[PDB]
Amino acid sequence: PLGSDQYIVVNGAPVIPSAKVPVLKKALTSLFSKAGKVVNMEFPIDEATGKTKGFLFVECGSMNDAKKIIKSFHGKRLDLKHRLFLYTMK
Repeated sequence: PLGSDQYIVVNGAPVIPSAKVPVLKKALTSLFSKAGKVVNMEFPIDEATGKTKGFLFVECGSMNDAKKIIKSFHGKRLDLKHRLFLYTMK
């Protein structure tokens, strides 16, 4: 019912306003889905500025799904200014 080690932390992700999260979320999900199974993605928001904190959390539904995403996306360039870094959230 409940899984373990399926949560992963992502760093180096675009810091954008809240209204632009839906688009980015769908884009990142489509990307990560290529390598692993994605269940839910969260974009923590900074109350002070109304923008994302730059990092996010990804629930993959299973352990090996989270590890295949980390292995495939860690240290990769999302774009010019952004380079993603992933690791399992203990």
